[PDB]
Amino acid sequence: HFRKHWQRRVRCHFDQPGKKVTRRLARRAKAAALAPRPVDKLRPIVRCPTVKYNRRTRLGRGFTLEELKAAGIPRLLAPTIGIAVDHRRKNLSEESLAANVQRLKDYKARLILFPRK
Amino acid sequence: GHKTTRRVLKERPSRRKGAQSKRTQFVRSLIREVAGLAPYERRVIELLRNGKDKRARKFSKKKLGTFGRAKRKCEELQRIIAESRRAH
Amino acid sequence: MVKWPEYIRLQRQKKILRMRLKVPPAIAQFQYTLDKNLAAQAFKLLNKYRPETKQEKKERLLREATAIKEVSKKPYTVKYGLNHVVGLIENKKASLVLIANDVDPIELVVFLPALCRKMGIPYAIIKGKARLGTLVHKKTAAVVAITEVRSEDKNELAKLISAVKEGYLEKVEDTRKRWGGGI
Amino acid sequence: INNKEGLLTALRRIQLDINPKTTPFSFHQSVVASKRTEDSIPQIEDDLQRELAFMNQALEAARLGRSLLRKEGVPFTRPTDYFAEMVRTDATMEKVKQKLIEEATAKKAAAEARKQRDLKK
Amino acid sequence: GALKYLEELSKKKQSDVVRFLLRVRCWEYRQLNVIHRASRPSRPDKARRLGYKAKQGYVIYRVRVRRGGRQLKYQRSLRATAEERVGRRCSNLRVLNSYWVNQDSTYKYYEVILVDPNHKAIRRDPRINWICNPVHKHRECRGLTSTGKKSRGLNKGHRFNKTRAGRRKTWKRHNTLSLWRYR
Amino acid sequence: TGLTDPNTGKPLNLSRDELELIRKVQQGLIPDDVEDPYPDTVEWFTSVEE
Amino acid sequence: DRSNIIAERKNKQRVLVLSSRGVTYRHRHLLNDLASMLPHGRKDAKFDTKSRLYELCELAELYNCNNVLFFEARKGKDLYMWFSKVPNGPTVKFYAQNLHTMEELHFQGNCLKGSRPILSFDAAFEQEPYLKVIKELFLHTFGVPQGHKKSKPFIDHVLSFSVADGKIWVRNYEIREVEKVKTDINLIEIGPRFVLTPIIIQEGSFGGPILYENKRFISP
RNA sequence: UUGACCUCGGAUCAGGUAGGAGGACCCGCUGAACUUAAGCAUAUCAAUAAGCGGAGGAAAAGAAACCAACAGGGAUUGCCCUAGUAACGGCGAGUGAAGCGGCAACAGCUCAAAUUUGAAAGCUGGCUUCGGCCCGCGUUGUAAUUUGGAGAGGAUGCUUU
RNA sequence: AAGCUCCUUCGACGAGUCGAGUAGUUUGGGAAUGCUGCUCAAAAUGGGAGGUAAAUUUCUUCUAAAGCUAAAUACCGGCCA
Repeated sequence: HFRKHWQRRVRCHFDQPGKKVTRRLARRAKAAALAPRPVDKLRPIVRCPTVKYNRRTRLGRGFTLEELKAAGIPRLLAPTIGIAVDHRRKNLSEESLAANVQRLKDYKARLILFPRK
Repeated sequence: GHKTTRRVLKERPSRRKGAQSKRTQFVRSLIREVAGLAPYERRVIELLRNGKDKRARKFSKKKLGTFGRAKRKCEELQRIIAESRRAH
Repeated sequence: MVKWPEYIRLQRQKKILRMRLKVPPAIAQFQYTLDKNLAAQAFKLLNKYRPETKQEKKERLLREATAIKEVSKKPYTVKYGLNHVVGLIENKKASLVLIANDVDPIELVVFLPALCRKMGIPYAIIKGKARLGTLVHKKTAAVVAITEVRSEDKNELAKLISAVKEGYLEKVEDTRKRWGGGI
Repeated sequence: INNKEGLLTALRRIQLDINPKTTPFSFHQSVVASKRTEDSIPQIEDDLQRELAFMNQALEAARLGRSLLRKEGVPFTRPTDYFAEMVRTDATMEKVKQKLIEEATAKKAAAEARKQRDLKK
Repeated sequence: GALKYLEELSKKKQSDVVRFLLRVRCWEYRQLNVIHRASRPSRPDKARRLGYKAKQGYVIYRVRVRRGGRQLKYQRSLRATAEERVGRRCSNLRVLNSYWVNQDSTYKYYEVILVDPNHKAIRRDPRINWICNPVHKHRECRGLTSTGKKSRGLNKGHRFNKTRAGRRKTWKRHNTLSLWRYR
Repeated sequence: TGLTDPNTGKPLNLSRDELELIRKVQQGLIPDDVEDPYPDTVEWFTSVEE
Repeated sequence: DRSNIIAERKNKQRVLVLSSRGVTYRHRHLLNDLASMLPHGRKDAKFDTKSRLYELCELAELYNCNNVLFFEARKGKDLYMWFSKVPNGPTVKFYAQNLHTMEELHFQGNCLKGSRPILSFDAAFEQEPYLKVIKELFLHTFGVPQGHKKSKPFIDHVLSFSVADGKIWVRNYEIREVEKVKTDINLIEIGPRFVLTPIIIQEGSFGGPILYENKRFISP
């Protein structure tokens, strides 16, 4: 499959050790700004779509509105305390709901909050 | 496949994202009377008043391009004939 | 012979074309405008309800602020603004409507006589979008509406409304549905 | 599900009176063959025999129909002067005539390659 | 709510009042220049929903474009050609959006909305001051307007697999031989 | 070719260029023959008062 | 007299061929091949699948056609047939596969468009009734009435309908004359090749109570 | 006679802006042949090179008229895999994805559609004792409120600057 | 000024745009894969794309024709190392 000019469009990766240093420095640079906070926001536990991966389970994008209200976290506060929020996702079953309001309840137990001023 | 306890969802506010309000239907009925009719709609109205409903459905189909749009246009123009006759 | 400028000729040719073509009966109804007497009697009432200018609104604010350093009813003015007046028409909050006959996108006012007819509000097509703007302290005003007047002149408003449904809307009745122009 | 009596019941309501008692063959021109043609086909993947079976079925239909059509009598065969419009585009027959050229000229040109190598041995 | 009545009117543009208005306006625009300045939009409802505001810094420009084939077909739309000619004429402005305003047997007529990035009424408004940034210089030439996004196929779905992230960027990515270190 | 105004007006006098400009846009704005191209408006919606 | 049949007893038949919204060029060419042969039919395209089945009835009543041949396409890959007597008569559903159209340059046969066919049926089309109902529906769809003024008169082709496994195989051949050695009919195949697998018989026009069910059908 | 309003012009009037360069990478337009198929025209080459237009430190894309058929996922982009699979093919030459999955990074919003109507509440300029005065824009609509997994308005009571 | 709660009150959503036919182009992709030109030209329990032989188009999932936005990605050029 070398019918076209593959010479002009070949990309090597000698920056693979150098990009890893930059990526680890970006995580250190981010943690200097958000010094007591974790680097990454909290994400929900969701089930993979297809029949091939139904039995597996991964992290989603953000918590549903019903999950936040059941846990006791107000919607407009959640992005400001490290909880990602997805308005598109729906619950559609009690098993998806109960797994995530356990996760948010477990987040609140391990969370320490500091007053505003 | 797997059995789960399905929940009942809150009504999505994007249901029927077009028009079902009484205000928009008032505006459309007002604008249609103040603007008049298209040239092809005058042809269909003449045929519908003369009973040539068979020709009118065909003529709206060539102009619009789809049988479903031809039914709706002939339905809308038939209502105009009905409410113009009552006012007369 | 002599040569005329380009925009000069186009002004006259549009005037000929708008009055001599086969005009549909929503623009042709704008050619019929109320009499000189009715327009003068309309502006006799409306000038009594002129909105406050920026100079005298600021003066009144300085009056009330001064008294706070050292009791009124609802203001009755003349309602203007196309988006405002159409809403006042649709909620039946208007009593008399005046429509300019020279709105140059005429689509802004074509539905407006028929919308006032549907809800029953008396309307009158008037000469001058400039005349209405003078009444309401702007350069231009496409539409002018009266909603409620003070108790000293409820009688002359109802008399003016009756002079529109008798002097204007009766003559328009069998000639607002007919096509204009011809030839 | 195969409701039998209701199936023939629906057949009555759309049954034409096709019968040589009154209706001639020119009306329907429908021929039902005696051979099952499933008995003719040993294996359904045999492309040569399967094509021959359907061709054989339309064979006796064509000969029997021709015999009955002359007995009643209609113009059956197109004459030399009926320039009538084909079901296929004329250009389609032009490219299929060109393809029959290419296949047949390849066979004989390969035979010329045989004679050259017959001289070689 | 006058603009809801205008939206239904533009829907019915074969009708009697809209065919009349489009005829008398297309006649007027033919005597005018190829590109000329309009004081107000001919369809104020359409301009406003496309982003037009009655502020110092917003202008409306009307342009006629020849219609027909280039059987070579020009992949550039007539609307994109309308945007590119005006931006050449007004090299100091930014093309925001454009819309159909009229058509004829030879020409197609478009009105384009432009924003002055140097006017400080524009510079102070957070809803529009994104256009003052120099990444928005000549959006009509890079295909960054609504006509450009349609012709570039920037839509979600399996139908737009080749063009949704940039067509040439997709081709360069798929035609790149990628060699790692530990192969 | 002076022709009287259809609204019972007056025998008009416009120039030949003025008459040609009328005929030009009227050709672009004419539905057809036979059927009535310019009917009166039946107020089928504003007859009922809201 | 309006039905343009010049015959002793008029066979008033009309068909309306139709297409779904997602057919392929192979399914589109079978419209063009079948309608060219079929002289008393009208072509129409792109019926809305969001509509109902019985809106194919007043579509045909609009065009005065008592038969309808609907090409319904699913997934953009599968052809499904429908033969139906429009007002109240029975209908059928097939799955059509193994398509080969007239445009493919390998058949080497041709015939007049609008010429009357001979219908070459099979033996199982007579003995078993679920073949008999589609037999009359095939015979009506390709009825080509006697005195039809759009029909070319000389007969040169025969349509062969035969059932082999559980599926009906259509064939078209050209009648050609070669003189006998001291003239016999030699068939050259013209046109469409498809394989027609039955699915249902419904006693209504397009709904109605179910009459035959093919309980061996492997769907694609 | 005067004065508006609209429209079109003039001005070495005041304040601004565009051109050109560079173009490795980026966004559009336009677009070729040899070659391969041991000949050659469909095809390939190649949606490439050359030509034209337009940007930045990145650009472009981007918060579903999406993917899916699930026990569901959830803006965009990039890597690995999917995979030389599906698909299309003088079915020769060959061409050639995407969804799922593991990662990297993560962020959400602004309008138009409403009557502030118990008060154009908004904004550009000029003069300025820098404190606040005029002109103009604008009702053919500038602020505030709202943007459909929403919202408004009342009512009620806690919580926030 | 702001967030939530409740409800004998309301709830507006982008048109010469979809779409139909046709020609060119393009793609692995004749629901045209997409785009463009020409002719005609929409809807409001609407529209789009799917799923399904399952018996009728049952169900599923989103809302187009207005707009902004860092990061992860590219880099034979610019300031350096």
